[PDB]
Amino acid sequence: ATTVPEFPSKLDWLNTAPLQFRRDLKGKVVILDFWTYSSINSMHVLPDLEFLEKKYKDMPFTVVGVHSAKFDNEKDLDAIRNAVLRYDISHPVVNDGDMYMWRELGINSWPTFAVVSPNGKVIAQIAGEGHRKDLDDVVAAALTYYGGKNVLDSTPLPTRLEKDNDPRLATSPLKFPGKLAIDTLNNRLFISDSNHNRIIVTDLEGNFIVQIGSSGEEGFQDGSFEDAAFNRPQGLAYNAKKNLLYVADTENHALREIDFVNERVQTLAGNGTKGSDYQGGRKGTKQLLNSPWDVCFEPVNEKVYIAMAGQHQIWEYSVLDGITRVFSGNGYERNLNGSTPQTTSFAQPSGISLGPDLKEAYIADSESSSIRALDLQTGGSRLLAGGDPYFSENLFKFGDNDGVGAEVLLQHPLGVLCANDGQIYLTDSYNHKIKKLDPVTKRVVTLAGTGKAGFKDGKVKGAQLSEPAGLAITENGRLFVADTNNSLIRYIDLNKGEDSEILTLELKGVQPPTP
Ligand SMILES: [Cl-]
Ligand SMILES: [Cl-]
Ligand code: NA
Ligand code: NA
Ligand code: NA
Ligand code: NA
Ligand code: NA
Repeated sequence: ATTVPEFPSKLDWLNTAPLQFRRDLKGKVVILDFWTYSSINSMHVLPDLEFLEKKYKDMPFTVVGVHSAKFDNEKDLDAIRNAVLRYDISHPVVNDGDMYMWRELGINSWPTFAVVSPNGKVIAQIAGEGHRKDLDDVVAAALTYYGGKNVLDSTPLPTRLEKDNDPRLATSPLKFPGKLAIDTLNNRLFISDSNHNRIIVTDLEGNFIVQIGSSGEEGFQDGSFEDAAFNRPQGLAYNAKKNLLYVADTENHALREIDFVNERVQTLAGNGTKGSDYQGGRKGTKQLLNSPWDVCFEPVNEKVYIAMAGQHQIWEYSVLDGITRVFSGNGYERNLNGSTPQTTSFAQPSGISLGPDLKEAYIADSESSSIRALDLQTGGSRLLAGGDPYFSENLFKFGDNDGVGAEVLLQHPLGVLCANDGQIYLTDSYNHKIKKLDPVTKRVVTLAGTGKAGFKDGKVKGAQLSEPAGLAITENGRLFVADTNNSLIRYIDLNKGEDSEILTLELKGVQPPTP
């Protein structure tokens, strides 16, 4: 039986004083969760771990999220810490950024659970999602067994939650805003205040108008604007014709309709449960979704296109008949461009935007680190920038680099926008940059930020962003950014070109959710 290795010293910890197997975990049943915060499957099992953490609240048991990074941005401890906050992780987390623990145990995928005994022997090793009951069973067995031997110690752990270390988390008006939308005719900005579980509506200068989902708790409720609840929502799309806001309500696996004419919120598809349905076609909320991350609206045929980050697909909600179908993507996580939906594949797509023609849709394909164009007529896709165009299986061709074709390198882009002039704006998220893509030339240029996570409101080329993920634009040319880990809405007036500077949009009247 494998004896788990000790954690190396000068491995940083979050949510806790540094732990080790010989001093603090001796006498505990431990689940090692090998994860990385860019993995939607890693995200998919956090609620499994929350289940076990609550079930075994006052038993000698602990989850340790061994964060083994995929992307290079993910080795920075402050990146993981923002993820730990965004994801509501409260168990111990250690940044094993060079995968020492990963390799020593033989971990192959994300996520992968290693269950360790009070003595330090590895008694089970499970990979993949959908193993809540399997883990529930091992931990039960281990507990009632090693408790029979009387080798368990229920001394507390040196718990120091990161969310209890920051005064401003409660204070800031916005908590990790991710996605944006705009109503230029009536001059309104739509903010996905993700980790406040609400939707904030202001004016293009920054002035509060109305708040949808007022209690700020995580929940899943339809009804009035004060009674509604979301769960860390992400993408938004605005229906000018009917004065509606569509919400990709990611952690409820649902599509919500914010109805401003009637001041109510109603659910269009999904039901709070992560589906595993790859064809779809059912009506309204009979149809399950899976981590809808971005949503955009096509007003001619009245179609809502959903970037289904959970299943690597683009889906299509139809306003006329309330049906949600797969639109493109066969289900495998690949950077596979093909003529037909079934011969096409995405990699955790998280951003979707319609071109001015209304005939293509550009996709932030975060896990292949590429921008792609989905053909609305054929359900097929083409590669614009990034990715490994010779290997669809390759999901590790990332970096930071401007240019054309193979010269381009990105890193987990989350956000994409198509201006009415038909140029493409993206947030290279792990590079903390805004970048511009031209669809014809396929040339990508850095437009803002230095590549270094932080905050600074300077002249764009030396200014700073922290993991930006959302975009919206005016015809005047002001480009709003959702600067996520800075919990700020920036903006760039694009007219000024090489003279231009990124600013912060000060919000007037926007207060955090009552506690
Ligand atoms: Cl989340
Ligand atoms: Cl069926
Ligand atoms: Na959106
Ligand atoms: Na429902
Ligand atoms: Na599959
Ligand atoms: Na298919
Ligand atoms: Na089609």
